[PDB]
Amino acid sequence: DATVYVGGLDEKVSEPLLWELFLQAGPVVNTHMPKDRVTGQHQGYGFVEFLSEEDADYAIKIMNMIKLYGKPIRVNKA
Amino acid sequence: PYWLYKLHGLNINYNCEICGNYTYRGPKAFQRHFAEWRHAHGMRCLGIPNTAHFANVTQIEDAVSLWAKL
Amino acid sequence: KERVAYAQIDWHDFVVV
Amino acid sequence: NRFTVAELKQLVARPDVVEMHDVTAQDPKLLVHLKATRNSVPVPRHWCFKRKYLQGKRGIEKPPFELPDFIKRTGIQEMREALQEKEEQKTMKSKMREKVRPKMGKIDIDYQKLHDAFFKWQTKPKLTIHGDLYYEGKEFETRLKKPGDLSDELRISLGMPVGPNAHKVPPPWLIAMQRYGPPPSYPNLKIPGLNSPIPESCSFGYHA
Amino acid sequence: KDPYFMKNHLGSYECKLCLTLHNNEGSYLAHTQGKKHQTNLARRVEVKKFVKIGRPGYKVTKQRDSELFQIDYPEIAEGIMPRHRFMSAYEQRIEPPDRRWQYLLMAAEPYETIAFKVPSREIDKAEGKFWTHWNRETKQFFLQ
RNA sequence: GAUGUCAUACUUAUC
Repeated sequence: DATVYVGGLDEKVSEPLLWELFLQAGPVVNTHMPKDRVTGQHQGYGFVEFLSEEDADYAIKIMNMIKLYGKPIRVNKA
Repeated sequence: PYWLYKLHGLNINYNCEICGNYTYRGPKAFQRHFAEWRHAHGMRCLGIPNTAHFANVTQIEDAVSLWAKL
Repeated sequence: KERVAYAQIDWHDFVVV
Repeated sequence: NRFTVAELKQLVARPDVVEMHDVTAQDPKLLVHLKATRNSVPVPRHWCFKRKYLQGKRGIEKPPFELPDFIKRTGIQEMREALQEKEEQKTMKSKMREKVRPKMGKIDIDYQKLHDAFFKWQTKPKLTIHGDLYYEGKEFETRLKKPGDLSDELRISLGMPVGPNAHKVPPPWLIAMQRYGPPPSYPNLKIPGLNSPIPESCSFGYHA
Repeated sequence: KDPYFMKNHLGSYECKLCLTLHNNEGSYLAHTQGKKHQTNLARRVEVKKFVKIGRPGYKVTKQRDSELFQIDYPEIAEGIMPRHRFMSAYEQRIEPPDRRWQYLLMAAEPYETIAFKVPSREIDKAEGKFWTHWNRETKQFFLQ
């Protein structure tokens, strides 16, 4: 309930960059970025787990108009 | 290979009673999965926060006693 | 063809009569 | 005889320093008291490995040398590179003829410039504390941000010019913060345009 | 041309396929032939510019219905239907003040766009395939 | 990762 899924991100975005983007709406406790170890590239999706479910819902509700590298990033509940 | 599984401590059955008595095929793999999302989701059902004191906690009663002692 | 024609028309020439 | 980790965590006042390998030692209470001291240093992580902390960076690329500014501000590195480029093209006969009648004055830059760079232009290096140990992955872990502030790389990736006017300098997620309210995880967060003055708070965020 | 042998920062040779080190040059050429090296090798714009704009005088007739506008357009002699779209008043050629309403504009290729302002928030739907019609036999455009 | 044969290279102002 406290984890939100972020999609639509480019492969050039990094995990500290995603943490600094997510910290503008609330402190994130953890950030997981699934990436293939064979090629070393991201899959374009991530999971941001905050300290509470209401803060995660407020972060997912306020990230519906975010654009990174020309691509709109979508936030959903997970 | 059997050499890479015998030298790295693999193919050793370990039981984790916190995450529904799951199986782990390594001590280092269990130590890496203890600070992960699955162990955090297993510990969040009992009400224990994800901290450094419950890193080596396996039983649910020992984790409940460590959460009640603090 | 209708989607190509609708995405190429001028949407700034507004006339209220 | 050897107790488990739960009894060692419950008996010691600091259960965060208790590990899984300390329960099978000869003194769990003494190890828990020494590991949770004020000025104690932890053990390195290479004591339980099998590569002796030197077989990890085998195929990884590494720079040869990182010269400081005081050594590069004297022109000795460019002269050494020019001498290495001139000496690599010489054959064995050119190296044997330069040993009987050598040519003096290789670079001959200055004599007080090195003393001025080592005494007047001396810069203090970036040291660290005695408790911060070194590991194999410490040279690559450089990720170790603040609410209300944005870096130059994040503003270049998101396309948000940081300016003194609060019209476009806040991100376009501030409309949702105006329609829904302040974030519940930060009650002391002040954003310009909603709860802060726009020409005063030009940093697009304040933690007060 | 071996893509696995590289030079390190200590004057040695490094094989990244099997992750091996070699001091001299004669040990790197002899490390390619073997069991571990063989195991590592086996394991690894035009429509917008051509549109004529003469801007004729349109004839729209609105009517308050209850459960609709009729635009009389001439013969276009083409299969492209006139499209309606709802836009905001924030974008304009001169940008007048106090513009905070929406406008539904219908546009065609040989004719000019006719726009009607809607002060209400939502009273109908401005979709093209949902509640619009264009009779080409009588050349009558309707949208409700 | 260990083992046993061969080769290369390095260090202690060793002789």
